[PDB]
Amino acid sequence: GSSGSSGVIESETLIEDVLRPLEQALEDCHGHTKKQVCDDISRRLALLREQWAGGKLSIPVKKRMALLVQELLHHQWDAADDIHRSLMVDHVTEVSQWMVGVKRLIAEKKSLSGPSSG
Repeated sequence: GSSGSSGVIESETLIEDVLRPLEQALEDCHGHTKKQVCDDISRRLALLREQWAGGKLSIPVKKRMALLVQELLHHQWDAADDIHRSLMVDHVTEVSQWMVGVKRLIAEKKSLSGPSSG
């Protein structure tokens, strides 16, 4: 068998910690990607933050995000999508309403690096 059974209820990660990067990317795109495409993403960000700060996001929905972020930082886009996928599995709706934006960001940020498309 396996029987997962895992829980964690502690203070960790910060909105400005998951946004710092997510935001650092935008600016990058802002000066690369179309103003429309970038505008779209940004718009999504505003939500992410709102939903994040607001508290509409789950604790395990943040700890998971940071992951994708941490990766995007190391350029581990492959990972970003990975974690992003895991989130799209359960917390698909949660991430939704903005996720779409990130989904794009990743690709974008990735492209910037050099390679594009998985």
